[PDB]
Amino acid sequence: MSLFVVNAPGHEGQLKEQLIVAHKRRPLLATAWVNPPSVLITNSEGEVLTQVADPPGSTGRTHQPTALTWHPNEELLVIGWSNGEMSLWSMPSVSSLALGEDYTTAAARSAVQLIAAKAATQSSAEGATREHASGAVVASEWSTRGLYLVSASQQRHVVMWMLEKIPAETSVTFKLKPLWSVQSREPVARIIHVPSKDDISFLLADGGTSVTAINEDQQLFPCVTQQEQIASVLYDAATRTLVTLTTTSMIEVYAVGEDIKGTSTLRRKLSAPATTPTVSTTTGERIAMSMVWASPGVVAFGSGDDRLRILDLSSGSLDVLLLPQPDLHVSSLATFAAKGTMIVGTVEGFLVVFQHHAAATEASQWEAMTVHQVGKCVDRVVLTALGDVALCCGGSELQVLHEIIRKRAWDGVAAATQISSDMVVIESITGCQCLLQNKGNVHGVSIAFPNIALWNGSQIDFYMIDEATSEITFINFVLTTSPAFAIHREGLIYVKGNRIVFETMQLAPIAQMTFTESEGVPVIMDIMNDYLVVVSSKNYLRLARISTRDLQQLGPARPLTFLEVSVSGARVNAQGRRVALMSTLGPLALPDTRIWVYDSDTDKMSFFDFGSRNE
Amino acid sequence: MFVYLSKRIAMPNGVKVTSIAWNDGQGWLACGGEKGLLKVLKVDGGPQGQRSGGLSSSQTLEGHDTTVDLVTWNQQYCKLTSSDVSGRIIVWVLHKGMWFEEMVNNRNSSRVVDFAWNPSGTKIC
Repeated sequence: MSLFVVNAPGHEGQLKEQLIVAHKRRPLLATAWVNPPSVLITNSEGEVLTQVADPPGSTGRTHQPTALTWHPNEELLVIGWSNGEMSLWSMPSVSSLALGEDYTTAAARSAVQLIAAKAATQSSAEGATREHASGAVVASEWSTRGLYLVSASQQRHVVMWMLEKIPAETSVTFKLKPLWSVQSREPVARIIHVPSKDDISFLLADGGTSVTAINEDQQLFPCVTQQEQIASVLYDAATRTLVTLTTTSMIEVYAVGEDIKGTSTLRRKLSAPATTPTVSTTTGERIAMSMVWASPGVVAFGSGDDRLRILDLSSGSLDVLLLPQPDLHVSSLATFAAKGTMIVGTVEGFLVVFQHHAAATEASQWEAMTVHQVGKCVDRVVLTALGDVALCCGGSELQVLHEIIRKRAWDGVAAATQISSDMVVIESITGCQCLLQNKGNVHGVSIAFPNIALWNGSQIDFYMIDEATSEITFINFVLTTSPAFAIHREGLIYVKGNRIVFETMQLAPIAQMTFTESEGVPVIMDIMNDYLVVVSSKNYLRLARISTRDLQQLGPARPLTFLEVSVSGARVNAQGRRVALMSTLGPLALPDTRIWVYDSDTDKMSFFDFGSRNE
Repeated sequence: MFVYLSKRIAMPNGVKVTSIAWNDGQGWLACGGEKGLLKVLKVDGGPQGQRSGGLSSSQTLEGHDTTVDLVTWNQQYCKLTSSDVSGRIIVWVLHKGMWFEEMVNNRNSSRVVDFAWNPSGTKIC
């Protein structure tokens, strides 16, 4: 199957569960921590990029960030603090640095985004404190095209901000300037935007009975009217639907047209019994209501119970899809539209991942793929652009879970299996079963017994097992970043830059000829017996035979014929002739239901699909 | 002829506007405001920017101190002329979407009242 690798950027500050945000297209993530009050901006893998505090001028008043929002297409964050100051964090773009044009692999982009985040900047909007009148920015929101901003405070002050992009002589800066200063009836909680299909019009919800929109006419007018308190409002821009679940858990779906007026279509009484309610006394607060957009046309909500309640707006049907077990208190929910996957977080410490069947009964369309027991109570769940899921655990704790397949290998003597982020069980047919722990997380496993190399992204460490004493000790590391590495009795074969380096255990070079950009950077490699297969980033296939001295390339580089269909894994048979290929679909690394076989003798590529078997 | 409101655009900071001039050559609209505020928008007058009122470009300009009061255009060479209450007259030249200052004048004795281009666009009063 597959598992998450858990990266926790360590900080003892008290994280606010309500203030973790993710850029919707760029793979970044911002978090706000209290004691000390600061903002950690990390990448999508939980690796810290930068730490942000109050801009200089503070006389010891390290203010507390209260709202963070992303730019919908730029790498730009805006932070509303506790004093009403509106800061703006901007990293310089890579193309502004005018460096080399080889920066197209993921690792180089990660490194340059790291150094650019270290070279980022913070700016202050002029007069923003006065417009909020020294009031904490309780909400902010960008437009769909992201040139209008709206900031709402606890003094009911709502301010619209125009975005000005100023191309400097050597860079690009940004400014946010106030337009209006209006007042609401209450401190507004959630601000949503509506597109026309640019147009400036924002809905506002203070958590009361009525939601107030504002448009370019500078008028604050209600759209839907309810006699009971509302908590969360779900907006669907494609259908412009506005779904409100009342504090008494009543369905109110409003179709909203161009008039910004909601018309109810389905509203049926739901009998939730009040016999010995489970009032949240462990947290001392009202149970948080949770609903998100599960699928186009279908909305899910968990009521904090052991059940998950789905609602089909197309047919008006509301049903329940249960978890595999009873006794699961759902706390927070999220859904990835790219993969059609819902993420269910439980107070007990479980994440349940539901997958669209097309990604009988309609409720059978969702099905739970993986149950990951984190062992800690989750506060908030936020997905990223790539699919990595961030969790808030225990208030002050944050984790970032990245979904990978379990690395494992079988040389012929012993099998290595990955069981955690950094725990690897190595087990031979002689009973030599032992567990090993790494400094960093496991990203690649290769075995040629008793030598066993593990790659942790930034470097590979190859460990030696003295089975006479059964002692394992680190010796030396190879600082490379490619996913292509494979160990052998002859030596270790990895990728440094464009070069595919073959060395011994003491790193004595064996084969060294420099590759070109046309040949490209190999990404995938497989070693077995005396045969090797290399797959580059451009579908190029290079078979090879490893010997005591050289790497005899059995023929030239070959392409293969299959959004786009990439290559993620390859295994060659013991004759060094047939190669099994694992394909993926789309840039989202979606799994593919067919597998490929390349025969070099006839140079054919046959295939077999598993979607016929529903597999 | 029928006149109907189609769009309202609020300039930054809520400063009262005092001088508006539109260029025939490419649709460069100019706006002046108190405390040395000068703004230039580019609205597409074609059918793409007709039904939607497409505000293609924006650019804030600086160089004035008092309230900008006198703004005029020149369509043939697409030049701008601006003034203020202080008496600073600035001519602006387009270059790659950037309005460069070309000349700054001030009589320092009297308030400039109005501009006047010849229809050929070669003389300014």
